[PDB]
Amino acid sequence: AAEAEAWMSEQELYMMSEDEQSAVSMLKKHQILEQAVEDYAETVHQLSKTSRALVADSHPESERISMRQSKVDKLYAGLKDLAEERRGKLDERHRLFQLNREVDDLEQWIAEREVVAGSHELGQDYEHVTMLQERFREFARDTGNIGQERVDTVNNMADELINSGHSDAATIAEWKDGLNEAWADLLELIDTRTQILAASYELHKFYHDAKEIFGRIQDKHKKLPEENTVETLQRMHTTFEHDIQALGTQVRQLQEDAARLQAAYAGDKADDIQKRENEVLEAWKSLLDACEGRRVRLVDT
Amino acid sequence: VSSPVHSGFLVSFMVDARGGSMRGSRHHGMRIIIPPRKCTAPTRITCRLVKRHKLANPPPMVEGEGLASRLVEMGPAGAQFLGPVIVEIPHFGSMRGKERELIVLRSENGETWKEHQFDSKNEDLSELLNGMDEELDSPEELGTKRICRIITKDFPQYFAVVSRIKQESNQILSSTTVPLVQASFPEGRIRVGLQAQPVPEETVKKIKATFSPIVTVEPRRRKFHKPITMTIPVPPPSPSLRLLCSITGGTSPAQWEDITGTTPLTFIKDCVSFTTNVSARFWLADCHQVLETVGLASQLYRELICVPYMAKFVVFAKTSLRCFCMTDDRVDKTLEQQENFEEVARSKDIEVLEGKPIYVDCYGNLAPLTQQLVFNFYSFKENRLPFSITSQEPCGRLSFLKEPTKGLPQTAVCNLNITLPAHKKA
Repeated sequence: AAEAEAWMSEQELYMMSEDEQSAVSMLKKHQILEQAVEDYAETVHQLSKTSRALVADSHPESERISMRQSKVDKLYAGLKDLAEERRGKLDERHRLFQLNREVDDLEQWIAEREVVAGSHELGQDYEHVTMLQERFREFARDTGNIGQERVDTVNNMADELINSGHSDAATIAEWKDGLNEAWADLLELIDTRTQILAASYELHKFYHDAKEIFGRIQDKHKKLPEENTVETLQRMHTTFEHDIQALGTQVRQLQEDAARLQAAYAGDKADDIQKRENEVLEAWKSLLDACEGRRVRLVDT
Repeated sequence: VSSPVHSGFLVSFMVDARGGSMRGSRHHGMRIIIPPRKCTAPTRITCRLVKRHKLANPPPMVEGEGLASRLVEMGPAGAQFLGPVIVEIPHFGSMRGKERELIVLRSENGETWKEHQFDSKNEDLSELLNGMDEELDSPEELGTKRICRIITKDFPQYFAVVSRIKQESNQILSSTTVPLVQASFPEGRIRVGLQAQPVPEETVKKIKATFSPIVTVEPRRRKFHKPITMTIPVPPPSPSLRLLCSITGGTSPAQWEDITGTTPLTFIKDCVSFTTNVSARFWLADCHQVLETVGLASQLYRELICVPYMAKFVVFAKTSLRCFCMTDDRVDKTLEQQENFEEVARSKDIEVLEGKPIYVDCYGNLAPLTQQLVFNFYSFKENRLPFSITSQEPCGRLSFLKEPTKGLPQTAVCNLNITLPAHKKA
């Protein structure tokens, strides 16, 4: 019994001391000591019963004995209490570290997707930028869905620790701000990449549309030389007039696109847009002269 | 028929030629103005303040210098604009009324740092009739508002806002902060500057000896062709007069030695004129005990290099008390709003020193159980103070002072009156 106090004091020394792997083992050891403390409890209960020795009513040290057994009871009960106090503190470290891994995993994920949306690949041709835009829009849809699942999960997990009353939950909250900041940075990056694609697609469409209209305008001009009068007059009014009305609407619609685009650009890029638009208009007007003489128009329009 | 844009951005935004006045919704006061017809393509501009990681080789600040704001990452690494554009970034560096200045550093790639110079400033033409316009009221309005304006024709990778003791420079020099400081170098070719540092009596007393303004020439450890005459004011008396000198280069911490023997100390009306062939920090220390001076000077020099920061004090509460000293930190702190605190006390911006502890005192209200309690102010960090806390009014007033004393009264730095909520017993 006298040694048992020293034996308990040795445990008292081990229990008082200051990555996920360290904490998980830390608690693994500490669980064994608590089970060992229960073994001391078996020793203390009988030792207390033996120390009592009331029936014998011996008095050599009875006053001293009643104090040693009581000190032993205080020694063990306090020791058991201390074992529980550390167990919670160690569990906090494991839970804290376990959650940190996830926050870093999510933070790594955003760095990955950020790289994807960081990519300022404008596109080789109109056929390309269409794939880019119609793919990236799916990538944004997916990221935006699953990303929010995980950030909500980690916030739920982190909210549980802080709401639980963590002794370290000042850096848990710091981590929460850090993650949610970086998350809302990705979504915002995603959007400005989506916009940047739409703008490229709008210009690419104008450039591609310019080639087609210019080709069509001049191509239909070549057909004019081949081109009795009753048959030609009906042929022009019925089909040819409608054909140009359609072609002119395309030129005007292209012209609208030129202007819309013209707001958003400036300098050399703006100059090239004006060059192609002027290119289309010159060919268009050139066709209008040659075509004017042999053209039938209705009185109404 | 179309008009420039105007919106709030966290870190990034798209801008075309039409225009863009963009306020940083994250960091209040952070504004970027792109005039119309200024950028040619549609472009993604990013204005970020670095906190996730430490950049390699951050800007080379000499001793006593310190970053006003954090470091800003620009969006397009080498973006070019035909016209000039405005990037306005809030800082928290106290200038002590023309005593200090702000140097603007830029890194083009991320390796090397140099200073950003702008050719000229014409507000009307650069704005180019921008609808938002509203360039802040005056340079004085900028100074009161703690907003650093950078005018630029192109973005570098990184911009840096640095706070330093003001330097008078040219391409016969003298200080614009302390009059009686002069360096006489024969005229006729490169640029060199001279900075004069003020010294306060109260701060000197806290840590037997008297001291002059620290005279410094920015390009230190440089040997001129011929010796240069130096004129320095004479500190009041307490041979007792001594001249201190430091030749440590660049970022390296200063080293002080006594050069009284190597220096003919001519006198010209409350001044000391002398010669020196080498560019270095110079200081006059007047005290009779000669051996003590350098060590005592070191005790002062360590104090002097500390940089000032316009910080706000904030006091949260819950039925218990949290005291924050913050500079750009998120107001309505997330941990508190989570733990059901409330913002019972705000403060006006008051100058405090980084790395220097500020002591907390409560007058007329409950005290902590505790051994007085204290925290230091680290710039751009969240400085958190927890608190374990008659029956008429719960009002109380608490003060924040640099000095610990009850022997004599020391003037306070901040004084926040506070009132509790009494939701439930604690």
